[PDB]
Order: sequence, then C-alpha cells, then structure tokens
Amino acid sequence: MKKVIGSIEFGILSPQEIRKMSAAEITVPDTYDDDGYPIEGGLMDKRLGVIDPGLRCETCGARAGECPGHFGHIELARPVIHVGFAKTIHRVLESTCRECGRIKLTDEEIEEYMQKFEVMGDRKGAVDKLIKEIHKKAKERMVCPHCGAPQFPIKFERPTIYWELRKDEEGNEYKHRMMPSEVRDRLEKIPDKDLPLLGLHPEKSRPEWMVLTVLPVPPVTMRPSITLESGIRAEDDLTHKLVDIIRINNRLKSNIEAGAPQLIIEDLWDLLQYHVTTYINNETSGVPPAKHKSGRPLK
Amino acid sequence: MIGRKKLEEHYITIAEAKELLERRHAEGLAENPEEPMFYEARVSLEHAERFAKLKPEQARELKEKLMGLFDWINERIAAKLVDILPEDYLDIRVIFAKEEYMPTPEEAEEIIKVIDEYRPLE
Amino acid sequence: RKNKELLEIAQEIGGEEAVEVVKALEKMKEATDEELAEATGIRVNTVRRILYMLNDEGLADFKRIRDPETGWYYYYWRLETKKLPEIIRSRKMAELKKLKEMLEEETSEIYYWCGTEGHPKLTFDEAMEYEFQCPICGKMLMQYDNTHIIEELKRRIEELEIELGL
Amino acid sequence: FRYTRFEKARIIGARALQIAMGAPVLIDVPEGITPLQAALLEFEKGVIPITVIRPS
Amino acid sequence: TVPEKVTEFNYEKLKQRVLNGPEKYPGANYVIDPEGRRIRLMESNRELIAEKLDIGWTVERHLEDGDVVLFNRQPSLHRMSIMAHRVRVMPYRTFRLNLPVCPPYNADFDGDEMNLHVPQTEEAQAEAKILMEVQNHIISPRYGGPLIAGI
Amino acid sequence: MYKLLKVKDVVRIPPRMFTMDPKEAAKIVLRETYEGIYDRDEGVVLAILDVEEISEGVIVPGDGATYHEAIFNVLVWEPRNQEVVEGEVVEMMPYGAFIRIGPMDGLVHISQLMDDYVVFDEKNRQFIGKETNRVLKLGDYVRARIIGVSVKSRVIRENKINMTMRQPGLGKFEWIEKEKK
Amino acid sequence: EGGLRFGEMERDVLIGHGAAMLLIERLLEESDKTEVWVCESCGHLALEDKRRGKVYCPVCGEDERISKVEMSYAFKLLLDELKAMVIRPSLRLKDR
Amino acid sequence: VGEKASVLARAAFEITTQHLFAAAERGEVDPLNGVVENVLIGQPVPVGTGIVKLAMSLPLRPK
Ligand SMILES: [Mg+2]
Ligand SMILES: [Zn+2]
Ligand SMILES: [Zn+2]
Ligand SMILES: [Zn+2]
Ligand SMILES: [Zn+2]
Repeated sequence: MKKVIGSIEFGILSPQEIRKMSAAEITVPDTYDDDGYPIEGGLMDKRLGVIDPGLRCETCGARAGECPGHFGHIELARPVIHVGFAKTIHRVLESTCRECGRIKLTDEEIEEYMQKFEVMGDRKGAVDKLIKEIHKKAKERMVCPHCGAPQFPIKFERPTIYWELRKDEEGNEYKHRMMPSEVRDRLEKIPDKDLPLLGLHPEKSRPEWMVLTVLPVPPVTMRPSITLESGIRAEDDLTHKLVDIIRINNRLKSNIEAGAPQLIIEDLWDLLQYHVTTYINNETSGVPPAKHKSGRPLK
Repeated sequence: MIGRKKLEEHYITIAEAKELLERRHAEGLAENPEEPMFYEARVSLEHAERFAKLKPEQARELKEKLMGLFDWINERIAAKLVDILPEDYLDIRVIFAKEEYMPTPEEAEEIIKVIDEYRPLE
Repeated sequence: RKNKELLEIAQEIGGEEAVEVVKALEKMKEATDEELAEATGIRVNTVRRILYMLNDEGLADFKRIRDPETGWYYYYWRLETKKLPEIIRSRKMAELKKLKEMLEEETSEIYYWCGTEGHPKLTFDEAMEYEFQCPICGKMLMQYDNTHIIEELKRRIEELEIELGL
Repeated sequence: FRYTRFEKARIIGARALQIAMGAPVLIDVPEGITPLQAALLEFEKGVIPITVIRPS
Repeated sequence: TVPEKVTEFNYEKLKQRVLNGPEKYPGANYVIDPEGRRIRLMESNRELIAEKLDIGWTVERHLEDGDVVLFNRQPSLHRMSIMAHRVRVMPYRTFRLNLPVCPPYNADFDGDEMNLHVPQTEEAQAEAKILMEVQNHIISPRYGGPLIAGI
Repeated sequence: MYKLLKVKDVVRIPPRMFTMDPKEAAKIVLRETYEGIYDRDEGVVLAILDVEEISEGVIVPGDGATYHEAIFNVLVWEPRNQEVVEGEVVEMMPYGAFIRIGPMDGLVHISQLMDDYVVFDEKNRQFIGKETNRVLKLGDYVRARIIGVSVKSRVIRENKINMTMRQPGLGKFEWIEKEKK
Repeated sequence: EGGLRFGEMERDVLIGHGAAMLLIERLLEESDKTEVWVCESCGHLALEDKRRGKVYCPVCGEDERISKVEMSYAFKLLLDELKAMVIRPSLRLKDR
Repeated sequence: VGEKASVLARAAFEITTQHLFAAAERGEVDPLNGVVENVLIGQPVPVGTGIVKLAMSLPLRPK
C-alpha cells in the first residue's frame, strides 16, 4: 500500500541468488537470423525480454511496449577471477595463513582491536588508516599461531596472475602459477568471525563470491538492435561480446571433457580470463580491446 | 500477515458464531446498493443452521467447565469437543486418534460425566 | 583400509580403470600422464580424464615442469591426502541432508498412481489437472500409494544417519 | 503558536488539495473562485483545523 | 492551460468555459473524466460534453487573470532570479515587466528574452504564491538593503 | 472451526466521508478490503465484527487523505491439517463427492470412503457398495477428517481441500450407529 | 518545438527558496513514473504473471508481504546496470 | 566532495569511480537524506517545506 524507498544496502551477488533470479540458461550463440521469424532458443526471447510483434514471453504475455526485461545466467564450467576486486584479493591472500583461517595475530591482539570498531562506525575516512596498519603488520610475518609456522612464501600480483616463491627441492624458488580454482578453495576456510577484522561482511559479501562462477546475462530490453540505413541490423555491442562468450564456452566444455591433450587447457583458460575482462571493462589495463570488425571499440 | 501484528486470538464454537453472522446479516440492510452478503458468507449461514446442537449461552458454560476439568485439555481441544458432542468412548477415540495423548477409559468417563449433562435429548 | 577407501571412490566414478590410476601414481610418487598410462595399459586420454575429477575433488596435485629443449610443459603429479575423513563426511552430510529433505517431503505428498508398468506416483496438484483419468496411457487413476516404501525409505535412511550423525 | 513561513505554505497547500476532492467548505461564497483562493480566505479567519506537530 | 478540478462553487463558471470551446479567449481545451481518459474538446462539437458536467471532473481552461506563474532570466546566478508573478493578459507579442523589477533579473531591454513556466498541481501552485512572490523579496540576503526600488 | 482475531492495521480514510465519526467511517472503508480473501497464514476472513479504538489522523505529502491506526476484531476460518470436521454432501459426481463443511467444500474420493468395494450407480447419482448394500447420495450428513490442503491463490474458489473417511467412526451418521453393535 | 532546459543551476535556485513540492513536479513528473513491487525481506524486484493475476518474488514464495514502490523509470534502469555486474542493490523500503 | 557523503553523492562527481565505487561494495549501507539522492529517486528533499509533518482530528462538524 504505497511505500517509499527507505534505504539501499549494497553488496555482492552470490552464485546461489543468481540461479533463482535467472529465468533461463542461455545456450545458443546466435542473434536473430534472418529477415523473418526472429525466434531462437538461446540469447533472444527465451523468456528474457520481448522486442518483436510476437506476444510470447514468460506466461505474462506483456507486449514489448512496457515490459521490464528479465535476467538470465550462464553456468561457467570453471571459476574466473573478477578483475574489479583483484587489488583487494591481494590484501586478503597475503594477510592470512593457508589451511588454518586465522589472521596471523594472537587472540589478545585481535581482542583489543575490536574496541576501535564501535567508536569509528560512521567515518569512512579514518577507518581506512586502521585497516592498512593491520594489513602492513600481517605482511611482514611468517609465524601463524595455529599451524606452528611452516615457512610461508610470499604472493605476487599484477595484472591478474598470482605466484608464490616457495621451496620444494632443497633451496629452489620456482614461480608456481596460480589458478582461480586454487585461490577460491583457499578463501572458503576463512571463518565468518574474521571478516569484520578485514574489510568484509558475513552475510552480504562473502570473499569466495569474488571468483565469478555464474555470469548474469542482461535482459533484451537493455540490448537494443539499432538499424543502419533501412534493412541492416547493426547488432548491439553487448550482444556480440556475449555471443563471443558462449562460442568459447561451448567449445570449452566439449574440448576438456572428451580428449585431454593438457596443452589446450592452458591457452583456453587465460583467453576466457582475457575475454571476461573486456566484458566488465573494455578500457582495462594490459588488455587489447576486443573490437568488432569495423575498428569501432565496443562500449 | 493480517496487519502489523496479531495481538489476541480466541477459539469460538460454531453455535455462538452463528449469532455474530446473523447480527452481521441484520446490518446491511442499507438499501443504497442493497448490499447483499457475498456468496461464501451466505453459504456459511445455511451450514450454521443445521449443526448448532446447543444454545449460545450454555456452550460458554461448558467451554469454561471443560477447561477446568484437566490440565491437558486446552481451549481448542475443549472447544472441539463442544462442536462434535461426543456420545461415548468411541467418539473420544476417533477425535484423539492422531493426538499426543490417548485418554484411558477411566479418565474419559470423567469427561463423559461432564458431557452427561447438556445432551439435547433428541 | 586407508589405502582401501581411496580406491573405492574413484571406482564409483571411473571404475576399474580408475582403480589402476590410483594404484599407479602411489607406486611412482612423481609421474606424468604417459608414465601412468604405460604402467597400467590404459590409453593416456582415459587415464587423464580420471585425474581431472580428482583434481576437482582436491585429492590430486601437480606442479608444472618446463621442458628446456622443446619449450613445453609436462606435469609431475603427487598426492595430497590430508583431507580424507572429512570429504567422506562433507559429501555424506549434505547428501543425507538431501535424504532428510526427501523423507520430510514424503509425509505430506504423493498419493495417486496410474495402474501401469510405468508412470505411477502422481501428485495431488497434477491429479486435479488430470481430472481423474490418465493423459499418458488413459487408465483410470487410483489412490493412496507407495505406503510401504515410504515406510521402507523411512527405514532405509534413518539408520544410515545414526552412523554419520556421530 | 505563531507559525513559521514554511509551515504556513504547507498548511494552505494541504488544505487546498482537500477542498478539490470534496471536503465541505465554510462560508466562502463569492462568485466562482479557484480551490487555492478558497483556502486563503478560510485561513485568514483562523479556522484551519490542521495543527503542526512540532519536533521537540 | 491549468487543470482546475470543479467542485461545487465554481461549477457555474467552468460550464461557460468548456462551452466556449478552444477558440474564444475564455475557453477550454481538454476535459478529464474521473477514469483518467482525456477527452479533447476540438472535433465538431462541445455541447454534449458541456451537459450535466457532474462534479469531480477536471477542465483545462486557458490562463485567466490571477493564476500564479514563475519567471526566469537564464543565467540563474543569484537566488532571486526566479520569482512568482501574477498573470495579466494584453494584446501584442512581448512580455511586459514592470520597471523596478529589473535589477533582480539583471535584465535590460534591448532584446533580452525570458521564459515563463506555469505550475499545475494544487499543492505546488499554492506553495509558489505564498513563498516566492515579489513583495517578500524587497530586501536582498546578500547585504542589508533594498534591491527592488527606483531606477 | 472458527476463530476470533483482534488485529491492528492502518486505514486510509478518503476525504469524501470526512464529515463522519472515524469509528463508523473507517469501518466501512476497512470492510471493503478484507471480506472474501484467503490469507495463507490464517485463512478466510468472513466479516469485520467491529472497530474498538482508532488513533489520530496523520497527513502525508502528496495524497491528501488521512492515515489512521485502527483496532478491530475479525472472524476467520482455518482448516488446519488433520482437524476433524463435519459437513453435508451437496454434490454428486461419478468419481467423488463434494461435501460443504463451511464456507468451502471438501472433496472425498470414492476409494477413501469405506472399507468395502463401492460401485457407482450410473442411472442415478449415488454410490452403492458391493458387500454391504449401503447407498450414499445427496443431502446426507457425514463426519470426515482433513488429509490435505492445497493453498494456491488468494481467491477462495481456487484453493482445494483433501479429506478422507476410511477410519472407524466416520461416514454417514446412520452407518456409524448400526455398526456400534 | 523546444525551449530551454532546467539543468544544474535551476535546481539549486529552487532549493534555496525551499520549494520542495514545486521541485519534484517540475523535474520528474513530466516524464514516466513506473510502479514496481518490492519484496520486504529479500530486496529484489518481484515478478508478475498475467492470465492468473498475481505477483511473486524469487526467494520467498508469496507468503511474504510484497509492497508497491513508485519510482522514476530512469532510476530503475540504473539498478539493472549494477545488477548486470556482481553488485546487489538491495532496496530496503521503510513504512509511511 | 571527495570525503565522506553518501555513495551516490560521489557517483555524479569525477567519473573515474570504478576503483572507489567498488570499494563501497564491501560492507556498507546508506539510508538517504542528502539532496541529490532524493532528487534522483523522486522523493521530497529534507530542506524547505519537506521538514514539516501535519496532524488533524476528524469529527469536523462544518458549522
Ligand atoms: Mg541584455
Ligand atoms: Zn515479461
Ligand atoms: Zn594455523
Ligand atoms: Zn496407467
Ligand atoms: Zn522475496
């Protein structure tokens, strides 16, 4: 009965949520096809949004004029690091100890920093000083209080690749590459009590959700197809790059599951990492802008 | 949810409820749209006419009396007994068949003795 | 025992082909996929598909080695088996939770059935939609149904949960 | 009880909108007058029943 | 035009307005039934609309002497550049502005153009006349002295 | 079985009845919002008994009407699971029988009536048992037990109740009496 | 058929007077206003269904009281852009 | 303008925001009560007339 907007609480979408708020799994990498009867089973109106003079939708009829678009999802075969959180992921990874889940601080030290969190609960500027001191103090240590210190290697960064200068033979310092699956399985161990001691929340923003497992698809209404002269359908940038995602995705599942020449997995993995980075931000750093065959960069 | 909060609820027998509907029926009686009671309300009235085994006031007296007979007889179960009007031990069996506790023949007869009054004699 | 249970789960996924894969890597302690294929006689593609599943369950490890003459990489696999009695639980905890959820559903649920050798056990929601005839075969719909197995499935799962409820 | 300028404007504004949708008018007779001008004469006689809840 | 929402005391006036049609000066352009569909008074007849009007409707009459209207010079530097005025209607094609109100707009008269917008909803209209009218702004908030005065 | 509810809600009183004491006034407005509606938690709201107390009015920017916090009494009907009810057979079908137990109807299928082989008399509208020659038709008084509730829509005509009588002491009242010896 | 615009400077002048009511009418109401049904304990925009005539939010199934919320069509599209990324814009409404 | 306000009160200032904007996505709220947030959403601003609340008893015999 006619309420108004009280507040807004930002956070991070969880994989669990994305599956219920999705209307259908997009699977057919194609656009319209062609000049008559434009109805497919993947990215276009598969209970997603209506734009043509055909009334079909998700049971509600509701013609293209005044019809809020519905979201979709894509079940990604492998985990994928989100580029936007990269810098923060570094602060998490090299400040805690692996296998335990502790913040590499004794209980006593942990206990007293709690009292600086209620006295500062409104001023965003002066809390950033206090987070970084914990950050800086944890980075210069090697003695966890719950694994007996077994010599903790140091992490690397920049732009999205990670390493750890370990020892394995007698004194070597090879650079073992890091895979998103590896990283993800290491963050789910960090208990919920420790997230306030970092820069996170226990319910709204879990750290493990930063590694994209399901990509939500924008609706049809937000992806319009502009026409050039009078018969040409100059497809939308969003649509093309999404189509590009499914074309590499579809070969990906079929190429690892059947034959396994191992080499393909290395090349294919980083390309997907490369490709998703452009979808989030085409003007990213260190990433060749994936343009359409005309020279015009995709926005 | 009905409203913000539910603050109080009470269990009512079918016989006593008939009067409230009849009172509500007597209102409206407003003639301007004539205001007929809607279908499901009209249906409930007819159903109420046939199953009222007791007088409105004497049902209250038994309802209070059944609550004070045993601690394990709450208001809903006692109100249900007034709606069914059990005649002997067999009716008590089928009502309490799916319940937590099954009354023994001894403790049932104490209840029966209370229900031995008020019986319509018809 | 400790050797035995690690061989049983891979048999549940791959089979006898996967039992030899786990037997082969424990023998050599560092191996490529070609070295594991020759010791058992299985093709190297069939061997390697089994190892990607154990990689996905956190039970197989590998560190890349640069071939200095050809410039390529070939993997040296090892084992990491410090997660054994918990994945035995942490699968079977939520899988018995899935078996909890089914038994809790079976109380207030499916009551009808078609009288054929196929398509029984209809819900009451579908029942009123069908208007008491079958749309699959056409037989007259019958009633209260599967009462023995909802007693039997109640008596199949409750004793499996006492073992793992500890 | 003397109103502030902002409270005065609001009261008139609220009262005027009620006068459009029904809500009987007091003695405000002359000749054809807009709903706004109706609220002005009623307020000039101090008969507006709307009281300002003061936050204190 | 402004919507008026006929109630009971201006019923007589509005009946004449909608009957006058869209051409003469004291006329009307639209009529809005309680359902919300706007009916345009143009096409071929306006008699059958101006029958029993039935209170609760809404007529959009032309601007008459006395409706509140704002006025803007555009660039809106100080606070005083938008002020509410009272409409008076005369034949020709320029806005007539009284001379002492031409320090606050910082206007001259060699072709400078001004715009005027008309608020509609009854709460908004009332609010404009009580709080922004010219007479409440003879003294300027910048310094303690009069701003609207003799030139 | 019925229930009496004392619930406080918020009522929007239109200005069109602004010259009338709030208790009667809010009562009419509130009444055309709840009658005829199935609230999934509690059930069929039959009728508003009365309005006990109503608070002061508050105006909100934009609407122009007046919001009040009222207190009223409601009469509801809840068919909770496995609750024993009594009703009257008001409809005959070749596959079941609709039994009005109140504001709604309760369907009991022919396979859950009695411990006996029941056949449908085609020429008439009745069920006849094989072994016992007991016949059940229109207008009979029965006693049954709720076995399932299907709460779909808010419309009373779209939710359906499932019951059964296949227990000792159920069925037509005349059968029960003949079986007691 | 166009005149001049009401951009940056024209909002700040009306605020100075204190005309809240006049402001809203001028800058938004002369566009489209779309009414959407928000879930109370979830925060995610619900979903209709014609032919049956009912609302339904994703996580909680009909039991939870969903409420109407009136907002500018421009702002609804802005939420979607955040929603297309991994950001969740939970709209926590508050009573009259 | 660079210091603390609400998150939306820096969204329409110096578009670069994709490093500082994602910062707020980790544990933060917002109620309202600015000026530009309320004008973007359609609510009455808290200055001016908006800061007054009315109340009125409803017998009203006209007389
Ligand atoms: Mg000039
Ligand atoms: Zn739709
Ligand atoms: Zn440790
Ligand atoms: Zn069958
Ligand atoms: Zn919800």
